[PDB]
Amino acid sequence: VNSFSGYLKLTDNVYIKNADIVEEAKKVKPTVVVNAANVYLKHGGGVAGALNKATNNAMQVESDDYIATNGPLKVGGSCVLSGHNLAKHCLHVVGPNVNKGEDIQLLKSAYENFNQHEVLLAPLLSAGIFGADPIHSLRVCVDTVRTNVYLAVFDKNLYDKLVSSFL
Ligand SMILES: C[C@H]1CC[C@@](O)(CNc2ncnc3[nH]ccc23)CC1
Ligand SMILES: [Cl-]
Repeated sequence: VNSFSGYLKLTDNVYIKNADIVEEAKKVKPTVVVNAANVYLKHGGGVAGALNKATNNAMQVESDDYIATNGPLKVGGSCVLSGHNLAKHCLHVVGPNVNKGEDIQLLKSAYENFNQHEVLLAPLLSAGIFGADPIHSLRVCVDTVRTNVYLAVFDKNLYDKLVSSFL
């Protein structure tokens, strides 16, 4: 039993809710919140820009130190950093950004990072400003993640279409 509330159950291990991931994070304070990161951990917009704003830019400060030490992530890769005031940890995961021409096949590799964590709050990877079809992203999520994932979809209109079209 966990403290995630109001989710629709999609499969044995995947749950979905129309919600702002920022507001969800502050309520549950989960062990792991997933960020829709880029390889540079530049959290300017989308989910990343919103999460970073909620940390008063502390996420960006920590991220810049991480990159200065380690260099960029791989597309499809991830790193674990602090969750600041939102969660214990933030798993920064890089899905492909279609608006950069990046290979959508790497979306499965991106979701594989979730399997290293028993429970996660997460957005749909490569959705929103990353330009991929959120319906496809949901399919890859369900077919790749085996741990317990609670998916927050900000767009109420998008949430309804994802539910109604789910196979
Ligand atoms: C274009 C849509 C793509 C899918 C989204 O779910 C991604 N953005 C977010 N998702 C969840 N909490 C959030 N809080 C702030 C942003 C945000 C909603 C927008
Ligand atoms: Cl977005």
